[PDB]
Amino acid sequence: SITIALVNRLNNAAVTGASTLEGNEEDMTSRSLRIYVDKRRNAVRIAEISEQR
Amino acid sequence: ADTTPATGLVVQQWEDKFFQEYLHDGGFKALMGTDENAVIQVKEDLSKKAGD
Repeated sequence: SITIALVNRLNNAAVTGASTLEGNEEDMTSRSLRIYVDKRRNAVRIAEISEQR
Repeated sequence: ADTTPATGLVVQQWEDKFFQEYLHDGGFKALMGTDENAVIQVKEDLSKKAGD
């Protein structure tokens, strides 16, 4: 498996005026998607007499 | 007092050839041929071509 990542946009309201920004930050959000790989096979078997016919 | 070998030291040999049970072929192999006068006709055309 392999994991891909996405970073969500920031949608917080701006801290306007002289209001303090420390501590009042925004929690950035991330998402992950795990993709699994698997083995797919297919075979055909032919008899000798069938090949001759 | 002739210094005979030990009971378990007497060597036995196994032949590497084997016998085969006799099976009668009926003389059919001697009658096989490609000529027009053969009792049993042999057709080997399918050996090089395809078909049943």
